[PDB]
Amino acid sequence: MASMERFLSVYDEVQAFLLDQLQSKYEIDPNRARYLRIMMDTTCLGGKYFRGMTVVNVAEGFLAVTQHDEATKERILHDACVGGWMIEFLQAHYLVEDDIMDGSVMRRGKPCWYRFPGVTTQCAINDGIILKSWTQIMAWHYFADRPFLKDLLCLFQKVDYATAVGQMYDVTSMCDSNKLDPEVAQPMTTDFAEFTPAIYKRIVKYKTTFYTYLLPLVMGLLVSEAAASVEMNLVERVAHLIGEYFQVQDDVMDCFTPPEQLGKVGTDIEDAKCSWLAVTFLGKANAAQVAEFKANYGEKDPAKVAVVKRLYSKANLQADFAAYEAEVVREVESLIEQLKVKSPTFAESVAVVWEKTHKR
Amino acid sequence: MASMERFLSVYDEVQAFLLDQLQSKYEIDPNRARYLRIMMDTTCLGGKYFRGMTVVNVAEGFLAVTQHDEATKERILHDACVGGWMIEFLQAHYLVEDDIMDGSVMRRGKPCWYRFPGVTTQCAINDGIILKSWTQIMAWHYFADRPFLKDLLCLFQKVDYATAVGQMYDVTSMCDSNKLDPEVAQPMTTDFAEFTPAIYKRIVKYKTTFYTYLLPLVMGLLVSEAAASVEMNLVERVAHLIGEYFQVQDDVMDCFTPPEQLGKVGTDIEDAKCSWLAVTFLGKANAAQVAEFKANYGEKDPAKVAVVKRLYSKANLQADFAAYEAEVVREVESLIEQLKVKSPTFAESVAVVWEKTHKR
Ligand SMILES: CC(=O)Nc1ccccc1C(=O)NN
Ligand SMILES: CC(=O)Nc1ccccc1C(=O)NN
Ligand SMILES: [Zn+2]
Ligand SMILES: [Zn+2]
Ligand SMILES: [Zn+2]
Ligand SMILES: [Zn+2]
Repeated sequence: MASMERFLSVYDEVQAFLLDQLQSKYEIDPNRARYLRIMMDTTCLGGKYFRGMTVVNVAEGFLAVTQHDEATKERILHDACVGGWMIEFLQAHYLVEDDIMDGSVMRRGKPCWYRFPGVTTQCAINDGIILKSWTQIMAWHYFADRPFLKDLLCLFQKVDYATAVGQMYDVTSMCDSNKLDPEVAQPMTTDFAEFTPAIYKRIVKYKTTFYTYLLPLVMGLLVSEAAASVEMNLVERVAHLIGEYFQVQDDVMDCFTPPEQLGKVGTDIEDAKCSWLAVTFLGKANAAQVAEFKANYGEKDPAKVAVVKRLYSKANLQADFAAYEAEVVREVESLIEQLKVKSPTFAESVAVVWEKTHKR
Repeated sequence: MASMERFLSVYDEVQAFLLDQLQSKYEIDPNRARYLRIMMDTTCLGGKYFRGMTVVNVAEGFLAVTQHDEATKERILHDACVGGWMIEFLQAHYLVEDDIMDGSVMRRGKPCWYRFPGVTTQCAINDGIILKSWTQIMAWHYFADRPFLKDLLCLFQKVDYATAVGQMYDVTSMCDSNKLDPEVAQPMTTDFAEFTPAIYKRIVKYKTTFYTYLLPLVMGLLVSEAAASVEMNLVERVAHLIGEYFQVQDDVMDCFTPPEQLGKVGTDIEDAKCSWLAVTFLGKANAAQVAEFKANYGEKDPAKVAVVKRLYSKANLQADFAAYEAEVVREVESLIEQLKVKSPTFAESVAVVWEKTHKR
């Protein structure tokens, strides 16, 4: 069986399980099941499945070097697929809620879920809640007797919580820290003093890297009973590194990738986000460039947004991006080597994860 | 130590733990810790703690009839307090998200969290996410080596998921089921055919009873290692019963309790909710009363809202409420008796829970 065919098959299995359970146990009616089925499909399907398929790829790597009965290979692959779907549904939860929080319009060339006419914000907030709740149902059902259940649920919780804290760091990145106050409406920074590489790194570490890279790699190790083939501090190090690079690419595309190709209209400039471009720009700008940036950033006026894109465009940020890229290539290749001391297999999966990231 | 003093003390402990953890492990800064501290206080504190204190009361009941070392009594009481706070934070999550979903204004005489000037919807959605995430952190930290950890986390998940499904039943209660469709903007019912006692019961079972009554009673049993002193089917039966009664009281107050005493302006009529009053009214109305209700319900116009309150007011719904009340008294007293076959203690705690409900 090709990996993706298996993974998609398991989607249909898990869907059927969750919807059947809602009928036998939760008194649901056919029509509300249908709404939830459509919600699931709409929010979970249509991506590349990178996160979920990484769990499967990591487990296939170990299968090739470990002795097992055929039924045990099938159980491991089925558990890798379940776990990969947990991650995909977790991502779905955050995309639905983020889209609502950020007033987003489109995602992937289609309207955000909350914007569907028969959804609305009132239902979509709860739909997003349900998406994450289904991750737990999956785990307690498919993994009920498994040795790794405890470790997987603990890992998933820590990853979820890091991700929520990263959303907080992200949405507050354009405020001055010393002015955060629930009682007082929050003004945009005027000094941009908190637009630094270290602050940027913290936002991205927490908002994306844990769920996108750490969790799929560690989940693959757990369903394989292979956590002893790695040094976990190295797996954390390489996940945070590759994950940062991924987000830098995403920041640059928000600004410069045509909307029809990006799948949405990028608004990081108007939203005053602490993006890689803003930080890198401030890190090399002269005084008049910093002042022009300040007069124009975080405004909806398209003329000001164009002034920002022009400043970025003339500041030779491609050079800074290639220098960054070169350094990440260098460091990820060193970590991959440190990962061979214990597992060629796992180091190769990390290599594949890097290749898929680097060359998109 | 009085129970409430202990419970409040443990709040301060748990708060300190979560905020310290955010500093040592999650790279938080003092200012964002302070925002989260204020958020926690604002959303978790200020109620009666009924839910959390039930866990403590149930565990105190068992302590009085079970032999233990004093350190073991202290550990049980501390675990009951932690678990009670998990429930209180879970309720906080749902109140924050519900308030956003329903466009609520006030809760308990203060603005809803999302309406604070330095919060907004963008941050409050995520704050609510964090509230529930903190329930998990509590459990994995305080209960890490406890025998009941697995059973508690499984119970809490099922309760959370039931509650989300109940929010779905609630927010869609005024739509015709056969017209639910994410693609099509949802019209209000015109026939009210789905405003039935059985449909009402399903909404309330799921939206309130599991977290308000089932979970505190079962959590008390689990931290006490006492689940064998009960027949779980009876504990489910009595929790769903008392919980329904609680929600009927809440529905009647939304309509008839003065705003300054209710702590908010009740809008169930304007929101077209499937309330006890609407259902009970339709269950006795003549044809002209049903038609007047239909012409007036689910509208913001205060004159129409007054027409609805007038219809309810002339339909002798107090009689139906006393008849309901009498039947619930009767049935809960029968269940309490069935609960003595195994535990006087637990049956008394259920009695107290009922007294606190019935006489508010
Ligand atoms: C078209 C494109 O992909 N990028 C740019 C265009 C204009 C200015 C800067 C960049 C850039 O990448 N900066 N790092
Ligand atoms: C003042 C009050 O608490 N209740 C009513 C007032 C007017 C009409 C009906 C009721 C009622 O309770 N119905 N069950
Ligand atoms: Zn966002
Ligand atoms: Zn982006
Ligand atoms: Zn609501
Ligand atoms: Zn109410």
